[PDB]
Amino acid sequence: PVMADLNGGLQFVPELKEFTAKLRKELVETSEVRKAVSIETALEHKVVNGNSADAAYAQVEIQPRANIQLDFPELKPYKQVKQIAPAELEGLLDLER
Amino acid sequence: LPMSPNHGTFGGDGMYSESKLSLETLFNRWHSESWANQLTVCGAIIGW
Amino acid sequence: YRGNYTDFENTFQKTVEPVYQMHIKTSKDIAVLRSKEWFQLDDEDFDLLNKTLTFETETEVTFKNANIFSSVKCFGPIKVELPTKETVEIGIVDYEAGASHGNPVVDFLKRNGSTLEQKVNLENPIPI
Amino acid sequence: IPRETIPFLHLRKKTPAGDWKYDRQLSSLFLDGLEKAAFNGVTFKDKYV
Repeated sequence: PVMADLNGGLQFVPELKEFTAKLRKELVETSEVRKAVSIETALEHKVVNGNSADAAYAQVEIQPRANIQLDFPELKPYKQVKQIAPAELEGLLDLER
Repeated sequence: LPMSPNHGTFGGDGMYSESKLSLETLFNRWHSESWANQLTVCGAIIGW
Repeated sequence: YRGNYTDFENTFQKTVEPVYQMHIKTSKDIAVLRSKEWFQLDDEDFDLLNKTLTFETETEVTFKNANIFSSVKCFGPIKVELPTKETVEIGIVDYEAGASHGNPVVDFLKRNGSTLEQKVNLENPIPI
Repeated sequence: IPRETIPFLHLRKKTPAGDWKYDRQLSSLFLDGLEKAAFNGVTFKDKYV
């Protein structure tokens, strides 16, 4: 029987549970203080500096509407057209048939 | 065998750690019983 | 004096804001408070965690236009509850702004606190 | 593999004492395999899984 350690050294880091948990807390806290401080400095601005001066500063999003199309076929410039078929073809065919 | 390096190291596995630790008896059962020509055990300790 | 005045140049108003109580429960709570420049306590090292703060504020304002303020001062002591439920001065609210439009300090405390109203009503009015 | 260094991937060998410690030989068999598989690839022709 073979036993393969495919655990990239995690074995060695001590108190792995608590260590793990700390990283998570430090991250999550840093996120929530940073987002809570910004949401308050942002309201302080709307108070001190009016909400009508900040209202003419947001942009307007535009939302798409449906433009169903008949989808006619595309007609190329004649220059390119004559490149497709042999030049001999011009007027060879009775287009009535 | 999908083995684990962390037998109830972390919080509430449910009964995961128990399942994953039990597997490790095959490293001996291979020798002590009689299926050695039908199966071979290869225990992988899957990491992060 | 009834009538139409533009006397702005000579117009001011001082109001005594109600006491705002704030229950510092979490760690981000204390972070947001330290974020504001007007939150100014004596020992910055004070352990706000799990205490109760009160904000006894006076805001002094001077008009310069119809709606726009010329200047906005807002000051008062910050206090902490003791086990005895006494309140001790911890620091200061010290806000100052020209060309303001509103009072940021009071708005903050409004939304982020409760307003202690030294006014208690009976169950039913009792005619005398 | 340095002397006195256990690779991030390794094989283990059960001591008669009963513990599963790092065996440098086995781990070399394994890591060399991995290398050879990175450069040539491995076939699994005829393997039923």
